[PDB]
Amino acid sequence: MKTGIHPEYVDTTVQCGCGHSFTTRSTKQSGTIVVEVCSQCHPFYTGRVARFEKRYG
Amino acid sequence: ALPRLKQRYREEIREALQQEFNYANVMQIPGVVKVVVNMGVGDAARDAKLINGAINDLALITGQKPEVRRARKSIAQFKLREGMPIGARVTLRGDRMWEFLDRLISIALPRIRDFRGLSPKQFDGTGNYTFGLNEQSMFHEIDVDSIDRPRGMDITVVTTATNDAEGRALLRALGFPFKEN
Amino acid sequence: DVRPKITLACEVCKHRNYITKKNRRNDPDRLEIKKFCPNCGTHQPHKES
Amino acid sequence: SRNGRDSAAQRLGVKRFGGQVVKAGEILVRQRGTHFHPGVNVGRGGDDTLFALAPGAVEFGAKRGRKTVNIVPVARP
Amino acid sequence: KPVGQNISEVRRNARLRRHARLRKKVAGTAEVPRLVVNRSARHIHVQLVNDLNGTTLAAASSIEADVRAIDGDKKAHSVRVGQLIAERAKAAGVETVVFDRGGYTYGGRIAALADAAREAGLKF
RNA sequence: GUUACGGCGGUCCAUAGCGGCAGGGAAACGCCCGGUCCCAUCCCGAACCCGGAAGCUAAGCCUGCCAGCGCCGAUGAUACUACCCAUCCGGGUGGAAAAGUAGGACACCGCCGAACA
RNA sequence: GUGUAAGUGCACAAGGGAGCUUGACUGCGAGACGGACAUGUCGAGCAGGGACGAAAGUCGGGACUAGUGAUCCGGCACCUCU
Repeated sequence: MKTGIHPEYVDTTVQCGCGHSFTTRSTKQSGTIVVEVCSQCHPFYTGRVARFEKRYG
Repeated sequence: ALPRLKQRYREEIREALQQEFNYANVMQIPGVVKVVVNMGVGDAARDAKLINGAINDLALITGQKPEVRRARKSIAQFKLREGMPIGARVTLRGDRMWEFLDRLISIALPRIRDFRGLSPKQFDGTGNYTFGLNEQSMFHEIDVDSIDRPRGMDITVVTTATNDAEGRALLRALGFPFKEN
Repeated sequence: DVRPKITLACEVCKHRNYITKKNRRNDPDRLEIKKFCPNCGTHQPHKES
Repeated sequence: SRNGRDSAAQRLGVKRFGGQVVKAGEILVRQRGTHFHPGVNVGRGGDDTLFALAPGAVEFGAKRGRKTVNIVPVARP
Repeated sequence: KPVGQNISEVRRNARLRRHARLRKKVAGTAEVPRLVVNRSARHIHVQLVNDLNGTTLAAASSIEADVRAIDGDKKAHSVRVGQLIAERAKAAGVETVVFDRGGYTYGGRIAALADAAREAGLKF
């Protein structure tokens, strides 16, 4: 592994809207990473005649 | 320690595929081989700085320094000449592959605006899937205030599978947000 | 012109000479190459004149 | 008429044929490409010229699909 | 039925091709035979080939039980194999050889065994 | 001496190749596990290199069978041709194709080494 | 595809890539090709001092065949000549 050709790595807690502490390495130096949406909370992972009847019936 | 996607594939995805297709020998189980992210600038033929911006974007998102692809043919409609940088490329294998796959599937894809799923029809014979993004803002490894111009990708996932059906089965078991056809 | 015949003498006296040509715009600076010198029986570098 | 220009003849071809005895250094063929390849005791020059490396008799053989020229060390009396 | 070639095909074909490409300049004679090495992941083998007659004067390998008994690493096995081929050539009367690396990189086990043959009395 | 074994070579380098079907892992041959050490990527331990053997003959490898595709290929005759006759036409003596056909062909030989005797 | 016409070659690569380098050497040269002559061309090998290579080895410019001008006269550098 070449020392000076790639950026840094650090164990960061990835946060979603569900409230999950995700202790895994990342490159962001915030210490704890917060995201609004992820797979745990995403929705994907989780006639004119009628209008006449509404208007007049 | 083992990446969670790799651990999951080792434990339950393998047995799922074995039950689904009933392979004669243990080493017919289709697995991921490598991931290649291609970012062809094209417009870099005028200014080199576009290739450098692409280099930084790829290095940030994947995590390793990307390789510049030379133009192997001269063309006049695109005023192309042999040898100038045209696009970058990264080959991801092993642990870095698995990490990147986890990041993309669980973070990047849901961050896509009005995301409706990726068509499961993009395989080609051997079940090597390849889709393409239009920008790089879905990844938070980059900074929106830092970026200035969109740069799409071509992520291709080459697998050990022999057929398109096996490849789509493996990708769906992995957690790919396919559409339904 | 372009590719003029150029003269490179041995660095250590004797003014021993080899000749050759080069692009005077690709290599505007004086050429320096190491070559056999007959009298010394040795390999010294030669400075373009 | 534009035409009328030609180059000199180069006198290429085979100089010693099969069975001819030759001395070392003797030119065997004069060719442009490697129509004949060097065999045993046969060298190749700067202009793809074949010559003898040892005395003997010329022998034309084929090696792996290429025509080759070799020298056979004729027995000493 | 796999779609393309296996990695074993790529490796084997490439190794045979790049052994052939170096056999151009290296060929063995009666007094100067060609010492060709074949290396696997588990073993290493050497022979002494007189290319004019297509025979083998001497041979050695890590298959032999006497060299298998050593507990050293793969490099140690290669070193001992080099010693065996060196003394078998000494018993064979061959003094000078030409090292044929068999299409593998001259490093690691192969370099260790070639060195081992060298300081054991084979000038090459 | 033998074995569905591994290497190193050959032959006017396919009669050998390719394709299909059926098999196998004793030692070997591999795939395989990992990147701590030598070493490596114009990025990637994918490859090279190193360290090991949990699993596997699914591939490679090799074994047997298919003329299927390619490949080799006569004899005869003919084209052509040297010489000689012949006023032209043509003929005599000698040499003799290519294409095609009968057919051959799913290689053969050599030297070491494994396991067995 | 091989810098460049065409041809003969080159996939074993002579085609593409990378590291080091200056043999795009000095004294020579058995034997030859081609030739009216003058020109021209190939060349193993020896010595010196080197480059690359673990080593065997290869290197006296470029895949090959064009890219050129005799003699006279004069210039420049060196020589243990006069």
